[PDB]
Amino acid sequence: LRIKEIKELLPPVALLEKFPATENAANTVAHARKAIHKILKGNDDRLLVVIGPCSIHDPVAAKEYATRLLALREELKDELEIVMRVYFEKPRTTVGWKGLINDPHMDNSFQINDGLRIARKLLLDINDSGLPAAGEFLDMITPQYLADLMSWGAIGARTTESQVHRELASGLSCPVGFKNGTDGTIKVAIDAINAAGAPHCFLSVTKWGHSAIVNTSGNGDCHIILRGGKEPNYSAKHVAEVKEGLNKAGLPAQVMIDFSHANSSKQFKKQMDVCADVCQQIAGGEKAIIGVMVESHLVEGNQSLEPLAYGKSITDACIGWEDTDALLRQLANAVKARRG
Amino acid sequence: LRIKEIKELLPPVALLEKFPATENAANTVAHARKAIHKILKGNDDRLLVVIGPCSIHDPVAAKEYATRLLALREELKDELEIVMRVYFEKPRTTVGWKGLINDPHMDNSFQINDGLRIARKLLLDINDSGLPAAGEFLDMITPQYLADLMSWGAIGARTTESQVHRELASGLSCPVGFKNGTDGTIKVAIDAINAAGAPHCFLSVTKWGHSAIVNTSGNGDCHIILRGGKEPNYSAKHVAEVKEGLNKAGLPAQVMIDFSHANSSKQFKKQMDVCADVCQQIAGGEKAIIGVMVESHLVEGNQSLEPLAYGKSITDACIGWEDTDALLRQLANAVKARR
Amino acid sequence: DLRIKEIKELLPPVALLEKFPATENAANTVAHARKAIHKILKGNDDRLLVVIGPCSIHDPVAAKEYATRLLALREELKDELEIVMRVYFEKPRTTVGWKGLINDPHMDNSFQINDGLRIARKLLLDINDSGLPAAGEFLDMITPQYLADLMSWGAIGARTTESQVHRELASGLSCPVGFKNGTDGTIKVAIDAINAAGAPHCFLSVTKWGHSAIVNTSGNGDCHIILRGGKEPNYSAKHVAEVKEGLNKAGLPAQVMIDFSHANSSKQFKKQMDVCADVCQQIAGGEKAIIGVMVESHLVEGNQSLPLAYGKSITDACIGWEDTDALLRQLANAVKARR
Amino acid sequence: LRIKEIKELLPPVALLEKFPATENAANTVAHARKAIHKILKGNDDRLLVVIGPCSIHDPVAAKEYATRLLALREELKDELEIVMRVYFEKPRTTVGWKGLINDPHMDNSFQINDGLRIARKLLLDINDSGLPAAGEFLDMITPQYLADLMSWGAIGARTTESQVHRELASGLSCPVGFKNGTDGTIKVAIDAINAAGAPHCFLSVTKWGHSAIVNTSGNGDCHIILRGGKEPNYSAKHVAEVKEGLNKAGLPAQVMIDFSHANSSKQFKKQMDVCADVCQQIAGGEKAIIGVMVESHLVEGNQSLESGEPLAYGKSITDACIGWEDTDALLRQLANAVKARRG
Ligand SMILES: [Mn+2]
Ligand SMILES: [Mn+2]
Ligand SMILES: [Mn+2]
Ligand SMILES: [Mn+2]
Repeated sequence: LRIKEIKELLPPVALLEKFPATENAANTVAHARKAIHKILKGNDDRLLVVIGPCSIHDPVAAKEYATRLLALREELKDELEIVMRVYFEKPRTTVGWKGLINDPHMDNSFQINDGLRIARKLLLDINDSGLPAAGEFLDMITPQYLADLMSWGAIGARTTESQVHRELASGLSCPVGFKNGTDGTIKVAIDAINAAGAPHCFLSVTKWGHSAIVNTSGNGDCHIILRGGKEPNYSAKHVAEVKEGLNKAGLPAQVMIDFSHANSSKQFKKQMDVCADVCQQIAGGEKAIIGVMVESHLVEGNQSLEPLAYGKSITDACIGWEDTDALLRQLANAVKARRG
Repeated sequence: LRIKEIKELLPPVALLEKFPATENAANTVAHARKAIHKILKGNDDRLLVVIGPCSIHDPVAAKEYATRLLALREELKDELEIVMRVYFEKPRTTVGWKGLINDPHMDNSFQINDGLRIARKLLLDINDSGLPAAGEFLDMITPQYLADLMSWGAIGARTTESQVHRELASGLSCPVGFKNGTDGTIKVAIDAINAAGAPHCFLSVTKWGHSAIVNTSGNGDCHIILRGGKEPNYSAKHVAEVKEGLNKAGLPAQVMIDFSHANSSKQFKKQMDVCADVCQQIAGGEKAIIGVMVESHLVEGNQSLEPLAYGKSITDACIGWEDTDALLRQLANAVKARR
Repeated sequence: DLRIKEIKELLPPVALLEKFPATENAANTVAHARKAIHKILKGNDDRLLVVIGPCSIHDPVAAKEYATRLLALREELKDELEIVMRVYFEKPRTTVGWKGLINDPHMDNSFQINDGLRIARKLLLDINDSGLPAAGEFLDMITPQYLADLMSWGAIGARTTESQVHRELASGLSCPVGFKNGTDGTIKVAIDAINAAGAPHCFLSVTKWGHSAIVNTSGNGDCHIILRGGKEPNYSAKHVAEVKEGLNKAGLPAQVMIDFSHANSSKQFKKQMDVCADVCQQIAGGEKAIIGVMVESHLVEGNQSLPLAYGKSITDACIGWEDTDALLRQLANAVKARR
Repeated sequence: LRIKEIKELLPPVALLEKFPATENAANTVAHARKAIHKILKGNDDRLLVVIGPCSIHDPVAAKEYATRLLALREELKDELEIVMRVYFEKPRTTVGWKGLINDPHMDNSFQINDGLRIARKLLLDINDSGLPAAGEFLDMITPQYLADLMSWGAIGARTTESQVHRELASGLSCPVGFKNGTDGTIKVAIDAINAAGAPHCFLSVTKWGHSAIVNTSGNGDCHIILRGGKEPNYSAKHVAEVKEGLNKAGLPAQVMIDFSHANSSKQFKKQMDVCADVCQQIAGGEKAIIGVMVESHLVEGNQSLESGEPLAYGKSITDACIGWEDTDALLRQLANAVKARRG
């Protein structure tokens, strides 16, 4: 057999019981999800900004980052709907650290039970403070432990074509963004949007930790995320091609632009160059750009695991706080312009 | 909330107790795995052939096929290691019938518990008769119900890059084939193979239907499956590149070619052409092609979902049985030649 | 977990119900018998319920024969007797010792409980499928889910009649239940139990899926006392009179079942024939209160402490098959006379 | 089926995760269990005293009671090992309220999940303050939710002869007292102690709320509790018969004497008469009485839920209890008797 060991996993209700959502958290989640729906509908011209660390690996710095982001979110709330990237799971090209839930101690001890406790506790505190959270829904089982605290979800580029993740999205209570494929393929995401908007029936694990059959109603709050492929795809030239591609599919012509990953050619400072370009489209009148995604942290760049520096990514390189404050105002100014 | 209803699901242990493995089936799966391994390790010059319906949606028409294919398996056994495509789950481009397990009655009634019973019984019978089975591992929970009766599995083109599927593969007891991406990307498959060969720790459901933390050891019996992209990729040209690309990744230069889907340009008919070419390469001495995959049925073509025509696919179009017998012999001959 | 040495996996009830589902006949056997016993307890049938068989099942082979022999008599004496076979898989001990077939089927302290459950339900399904109803002591709180659907009548042991956990269980069983008087001979505990089991209860229990849950029961109106003796026998007309007045005072139907064995036969199997004579006279005399009896019989007579003599009890001593034939006929005549 | 409905039950881990033992709560339990073991082994001459309400029906009054009891626990600790009765499960003669866990709101809404949360939170608070807790282990599934916070347990008179309860005790991490039968029968408790001291294999539910097969090691920290029968059984005469009976069965010759229930002829103030008699036995040299049990509350007597009459605060809704004043005097008498025995 190829399975070496099987260990006990706390059931979702154990985490929900230990860390129940507070009234403030519940409100943060509810208002944030509606606000995003309004933007996706068209009843709102604000820009959805999902911004924060490539991955969370330290609750202390994540808490400090949340406090600074919250101030900006309130200050720029008339132009931006700021949601913090609180990613607990990371998809790897081959092998590597999978995130805080899978291995919180970052030493391959895989204390998943500690991971879930730490993750939910952090998620709860950020929402309770009034700051909404976004995360990638990669794993099929972890959602029951955290979904109630998520205001927006992302389906990775390596799983957007996966029926299992399209199924998951069809039952999620929050808006969902589907990234285009690693090679830059737009089709997989347009297809994913159609599929996740349709009712689904499949096997899942309940809040009680038991497998069951579930039926979903389909998720209408789904959109594409442009994150580049072999070449970047954030340009007006690409945004045009994608708007037409969505209409031809009978979907609203809307996109979220991730300034990182393939769009910045994996060099963190370039996210500022993508920002400038996108802000020109927005300020120019482009009303299809519904939101943006940015990899930001307290300190710029990154560091490897293979004692840590405070507030610096251990996964993808991020822009630092100074660039973050500036990028956010750039986006807000572009929004005030596109308005007129 | 976007969750309509939640219903009871029989735990794996319930399907295993009601439909246990017969001594035959148990040996039919074990021998086949050892054989497939033996081939991947280069201690066998035979060719793995994964052939059968795109999808199983009729145990009757399915049993007749298993019946006919089993003969050819014994007949062409010195050249070919024939394994039937017993696919219970299907990934759709957008939406559609997901397979026997998800909606066996094909009426969107989704009687999955009957689906699992029906599926494991059929799989058990085919295995009992001596014919190995293959399928695509799509779902993360269904594996516990059927895995003990699978001799080879495949990760779909749309899920080869998916970390949850590479995790699943690292813990499966049978050889696994990873299809190249829909656009034809080879790297996703090469990366999947390296990932699947390493140990993993993740969440999964046990035989008791309970989520748990699992540690796998990694699966070395993995390989790529060329299934085409924007353009077909079965020619000696693509094989040569993919052979070079594997070495770069420090992996054995071996491949499986699927004659259908993108390689046949979605024309079951064209599988015979692809067959010729592959036979030419094998006949020429190409020792890299360690296996092939063909989508066939009793009656060629395909139909869509009202009563249905018999033995005709309800998903991807397949070649009929006549072509199958000939195709299987074309391949067996090439093997003898290559030898 | 200081005093917990080990924890092992247990098959959920659905696993046993899936492997061994109840045949159409088995279900009919159970439904009719329960209905019949209900009719007798409601005083709308002058027949006598007769729970007879071994002290404990320890060999499916002998038990299947015993069952075949009894079925002949059940069909024969069917107009005066409602014969139900004692198929006891759990035995409560005074201190320690063998707890029965489910707990340790291999009778070698290997506690292969999962096997015990397979054997027990299979044997119980067989007996029922043939048309012979079954009776057993419900001792464990978790085993009922695996066998209850095949039980027509159940007993609560003298050592657990006063226990609230057993009274709750009884309140939700789908079959009639008999409560034995205390081991010291105390009647009140059984009277209190009938009243307790007749009311609705809410308590924790394990579902068919093997998960704990909150359960609400409706209450069981089909409960009655079983006179099994104490410091001395309590089967005489004098005791019967006293128990009937006791039941009336407690607002319960004045009826009883008399166990010819255990404390009433002073632990001497042969003495069961004497109790039979007495009870027969009572029934012949017009005693409508004696609604049933319980007898410990087997293929052969006696007891043997754990080769094993085939068809011989390994727990309490029983009367042989001949005395059994004589006993069942003696009872049927008495019933004929009463009527 | 006579099964009206089935509802979801939080698994033990959910309660354990929501209400984990604090360092002080875990220390209270480990120290109490060790202290009781020492008394049972005859390595300590103090008297174990399990005292408190017949049943817990109100967390507020339970905590006010625990504060007063803790003060005495600390003051008389040289003579007494005081443990509070925190009983969440009640076995009824026929039907009735089964305790806080089964029906916390005492109105037949049976909110068991809430009951479990309320019970464990109250137990954690009492243990964290340094006061150990005792309870009756009646139900087969509730133990997993609360056992880690129990320092001593009882098997009641109606279940001492039950195999499923003897099996449970054989696997419990705390010392366990077995009450004699309701009719006065001593043998069932002697057999129970012997049965519980042996390893067993049976079916139970895990902390994950799943049924499983379990193997226990046997529990050697078990003893008898004399609680009366048709006649009280606390007198020297009975204590001698029982010590001789345990000896004959090869068990330590020792007993806990419950001053209540049938030993007080169900007259709550008679517990004071039992106390006086037991104190004279202890002060006169009796060493085999290793513990006593007392039904005590803030206010004396009892009240009924079936009278519609509003509930008085700190007054039992099941068996009648002595009030606080008598409790303080009784505890001091016992400590004084122990001091006298030590001489
Ligand atoms: Mn990243
Ligand atoms: Mn296909
Ligand atoms: Mn017996
Ligand atoms: Mn009491």
